[PDB]
Amino acid sequence: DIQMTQSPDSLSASVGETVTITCGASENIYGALNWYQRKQGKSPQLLIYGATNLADGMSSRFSGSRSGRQYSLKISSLHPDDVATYYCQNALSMPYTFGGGTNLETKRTVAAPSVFIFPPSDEQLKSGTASVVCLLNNFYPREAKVQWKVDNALQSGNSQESVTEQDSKDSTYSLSSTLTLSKADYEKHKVYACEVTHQGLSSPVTKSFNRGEC
Amino acid sequence: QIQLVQSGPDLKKPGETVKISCRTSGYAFTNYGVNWVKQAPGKGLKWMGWINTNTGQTTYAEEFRGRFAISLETSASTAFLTISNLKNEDSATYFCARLIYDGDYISSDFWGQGTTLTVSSASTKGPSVFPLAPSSKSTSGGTAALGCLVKDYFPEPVTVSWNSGALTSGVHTFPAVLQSSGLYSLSSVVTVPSSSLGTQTYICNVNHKPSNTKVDKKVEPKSC
Amino acid sequence: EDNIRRLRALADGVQKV
Ligand SMILES: [N+]
Repeated sequence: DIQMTQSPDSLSASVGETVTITCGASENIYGALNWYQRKQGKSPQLLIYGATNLADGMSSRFSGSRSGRQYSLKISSLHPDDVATYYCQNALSMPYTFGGGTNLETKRTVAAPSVFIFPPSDEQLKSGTASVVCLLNNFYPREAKVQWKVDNALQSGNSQESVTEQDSKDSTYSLSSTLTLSKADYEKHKVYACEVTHQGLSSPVTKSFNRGEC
Repeated sequence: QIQLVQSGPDLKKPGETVKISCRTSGYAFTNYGVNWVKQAPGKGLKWMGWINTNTGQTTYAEEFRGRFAISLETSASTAFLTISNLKNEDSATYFCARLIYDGDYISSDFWGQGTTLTVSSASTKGPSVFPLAPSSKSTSGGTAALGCLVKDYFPEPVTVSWNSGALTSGVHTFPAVLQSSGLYSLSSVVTVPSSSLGTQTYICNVNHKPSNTKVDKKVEPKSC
Repeated sequence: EDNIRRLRALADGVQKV
């Protein structure tokens, strides 16, 4: 079977910049090579067929080339909506094996998160649990430190983070941190706070509320 | 319009059998091949196999030759992937794609939406949906954030939409994370105009098909 | 190279449109 070697695994570039992804076939595959683009939460889409041919309804900023057993996907000018995983595929003989894929991300200027906080709902509290949620919206770069403090006591072990994939329009991320307490523990304290540390912030930001008001 | 619509997500126990369907439309079914692609979580695309929709000839990658069968219901323009004696490693999202060959080049030009299969001993659990209410603490001038917390479910996936799809801008639905309990949890948030609060109704529509759990949670402002 | 491509496709039983 033909083995496809894609390079690099992940790739970051500024808007307007030209980007190149390569694929090496273990043997000559005679120009029968496809590229697929996979945007987050969507199905793969045919991007290039026959090594160099642009698929229907895809941007002319994408092109393909070949050099011996080396196949290249090129983006003449990167746009934010190009963020995606790209796959090459042997399309000569079955099995039509894929390369390992390449994650393309955008570089952009630093952007400070907007910080919001949500107290647990009454509905949840009735069930015996309290989830507090801290939302960091639209920031860059992805790296962010979020810390919880209950009555100014730093928390550990009782929170979980999730971060979105890079946004296809402004190239930012968002992050949710969820702090989970028993209803009992929740009601023994007043001030709930998340402290955010980030490149776009000159000093760490605190978003907090008082239980009993919330 | 060309469409490939796959059957919904499913939870199966090891050793069982699953049949995934791919209902096609908008073209002459028997003039184009159908092939199947597997994507396990945190892994790439893996080509599984192909069927000739005219002759019924099939071909599989080595890894899938044993427990995997592609079949047809030609009268219904449908193709099936059947997986026997399921293993935990079969947990993945499966795609069918149309295989076109124009006399020069071969490719998958149209894809189904994917089918997420989980293989597990554990029984399904439906999510609890709680509002993330907008307040002074989720407001920034003319924008306010609000959302839904979708907690404690298994397995993946869960679909979340707002106002039955009418609201898409400003929406962030976060990746599910595993909790210590072995259950997933996620949140979906949306930023909206602060002046709309108390006037525009906001409802997140949550669907967990493996447990047949459908919830429409109205999210309203809170005092903070 | 269309020569080899067409042969490989033929060999595999691929449907040509
Ligand atoms: N992917």
